[PDB]
This record gives sequence, C-alpha cells and structure tokens, in this order.
Amino acid sequence: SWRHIRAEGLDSSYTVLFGKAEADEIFQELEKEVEYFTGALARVQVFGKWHSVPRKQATYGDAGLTYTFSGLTLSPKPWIPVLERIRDHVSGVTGQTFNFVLINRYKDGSDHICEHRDDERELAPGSPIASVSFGASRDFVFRHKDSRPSRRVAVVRLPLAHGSLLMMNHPTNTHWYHSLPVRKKVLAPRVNLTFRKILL
DNA sequence: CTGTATAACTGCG
DNA sequence: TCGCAGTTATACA
Repeated sequence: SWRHIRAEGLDSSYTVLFGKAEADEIFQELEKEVEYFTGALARVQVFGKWHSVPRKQATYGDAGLTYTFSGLTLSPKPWIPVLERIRDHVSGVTGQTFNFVLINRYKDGSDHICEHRDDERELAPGSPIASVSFGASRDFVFRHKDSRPSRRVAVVRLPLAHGSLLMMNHPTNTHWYHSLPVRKKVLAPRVNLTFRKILL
C-alpha cells in the first residue's frame, strides 16, 4: 500500500517498510555504525557565506563516485552491512538499483535542512531517490518553485515516520523544492537515508 | 520595468 | 513557535 503524492510536477510515493521492532533495531545499528563528516567536510557555501550544516551528513557508495552540492564535495565511504541491508530491501520493493547513499542525521528539532532540489549533474537522468527514515518522525515539506510568485500552487506537508520510505520520482526534483523545517518540540534524533544513482 | 540560481542565515510578523 | 522575505566573506549563461 503506497500513498501517492501528486500535484503539478510532483510524483512521489510514501509507504512504511518496517514495523517498530525492526526499525528500532536498524536505527540502533545506524547510530552505532554510521560515521559522519566533520569540520571542512561539514561546511557549505550559500548566498556568498560559508556555513556549518545544521545537522550531520555522511556518504557511502561505490568507489570512484562523488557528490557535490553547495560548494561541498562528499566522497563515499565503502558500503557497510546495515546500509546494504536497507539498500537491498528498498531495491526489492521498488525494482530500482542504487549505488550511493547520503545520510542526514538531525539530533533534535533544531537540526534541519533548508529547501533545495536534488538537481545536481552527477545524478542519473530521471532516476528516483529513495528516502528512508529512522528515529523521530519529522515533517517533510514539498514546495513548488513558482509559488515561492507567478503560481499559487499549494504546499505539500507530510510526516516521515520511523521505518518509512519516501520515493521521489521524476520530475519532482525539477519543479519542487523540499525541506525538513525546525520542529522545536522534537527532542529525539532522526536518521534519513537518501539512496541515489550517481553518474560515473 | 524586467537575466537565473542560490541545501544558509537574519530580520521580521 | 513557525514561516516568510530577503539575500549574495557569489557564480554563472
């Protein structure tokens, strides 16, 4: 059972992959195993200013690949068992293959990500992005680029739950921005995995 | 009267 | 507490 998220230029799908017990166990393993970037590899350039990201970021994937956004180039660490497990299961459910994962960890509600598109050149054309979430439920927001205005297109708000999958299909990242806004009342951490296909 | 894009912040309301 | 506007210790097209 998928919840289909559809608006003008919006093709996305939402389902729960794992029940609480399995998702807790996976979350616990991710906390133990995932190594996040620090220092120089945790700073981005936006509107002429360099900033430390208000979260932690990690990349894992096939060797030779890189991911660049906002003046920050992230190189992938080799795959680890917990990530291959999540990847293989997602690939089974969707029929899609992934060679890269960007991991975002929001320690609480003050950690967030500003709105953006996954529009980078090293992303394979038309390829989906698989967004898997563990830990605290957080509100995810889809916003149309012509509404931020020429178009009065309504915003799409959606909670991403523990053990859930959000499939972001083409042309979502062409027309729609997304963000995880600050939620002050959230005190627990959240780990999000966006599986991607990267051009060699 | 008129270039677009901008993964973050501040300065508001 | 939340959300919007503007923005540029800029970079193109």
